[PDB]
Amino acid sequence: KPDETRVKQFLEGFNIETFEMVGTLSNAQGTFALVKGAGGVHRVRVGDYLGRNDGKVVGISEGKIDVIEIVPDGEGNWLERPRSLTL
Repeated sequence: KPDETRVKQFLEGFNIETFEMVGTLSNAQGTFALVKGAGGVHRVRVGDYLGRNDGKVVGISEGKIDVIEIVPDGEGNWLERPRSLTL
């Protein structure tokens, strides 16, 4: 199930397929995917969201960000769907 409590993030105002993985960044605050989209390059960590379908960032490897989106069944349940952004 989607989390209706949380506040959607900036990058959830945009279509996921418009985004590009342009690399990865690691520093004292952890590991971030570099996601080029919505007018600049964003530092995105696991658990952050991308796109309009509750796309949770679940994997960040050199050259691919794994996302799992959650969309309704129509049937009162929810289905998980992968999205990938590759470098």
